[PDB]
Amino acid sequence: AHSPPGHHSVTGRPSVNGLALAEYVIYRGEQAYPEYLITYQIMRPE
Amino acid sequence: GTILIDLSPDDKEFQSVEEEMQSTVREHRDGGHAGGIFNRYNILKIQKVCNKKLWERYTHRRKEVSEENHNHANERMLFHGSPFVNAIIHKGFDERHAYIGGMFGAGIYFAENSSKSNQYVYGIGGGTGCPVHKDRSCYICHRQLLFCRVTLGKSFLQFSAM
Ligand SMILES: COc1ccc(C2(CNC(=O)c3ccc(NC(=O)c4ccc(C)o4)cc3)CCOCC2)cc1
Ligand SMILES: [Zn+2]
Repeated sequence: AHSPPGHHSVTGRPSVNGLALAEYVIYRGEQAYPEYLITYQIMRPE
Repeated sequence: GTILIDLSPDDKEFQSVEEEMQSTVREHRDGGHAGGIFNRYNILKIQKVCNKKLWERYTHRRKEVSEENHNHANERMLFHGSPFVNAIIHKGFDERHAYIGGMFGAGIYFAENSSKSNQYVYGIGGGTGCPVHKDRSCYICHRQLLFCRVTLGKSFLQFSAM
């Protein structure tokens, strides 16, 4: 798997759900830097 | 090579990272099945990840991409959630391990919605949920996401049926 020719990544943009934000894919490890490690719990709603 | 530097809750950087986490939660169409049911997180720790070599590898590539795209790296900050997080902080991201085809094919996935990344921390579809309780909506067990600097360059626009 590789970027479509002449692109460096893919943007996966929801066309139906208006509230959903984008996802993205890259094909080369060097194109990302893991800058923050966040440790968390999800919280039960009240 | 990787060191993790704990940030303190009153560090501005801790605060802006948390706000990005918290503010990009949305509802999901599975009603919580994969990632669980919640509207916000309890942030327990934020660590800066420092690896000189992974940083140099990143910026070197960022510069190549930029030159191919009218001096525009198209650099974003995006969430990544998966069971590979512990390996990734040590080895960096590695596309050879990112071979499963998703909505957008094989590759390394990132999300603008923290809550989307949260769906994958325990595997595809949430896997079997947490190691301890096998509960995809576990409110006890600690989760980890990465907030990553990602070079998009010229990004192929794929409209999704989602
Ligand atoms: C097993 O848990 C998974 C969770 C999410 C995924 C999907 C996304 N996978 C990825 O984003 C991804 C998978 C693996 C990696 N691995 C690495 O970068 C890596 C480096 C070193 C090692 C051991 O792995 C990096 C990213 C596959 C496509 O469907 C959507 C999500 C795939 C597997
Ligand atoms: Zn648990």
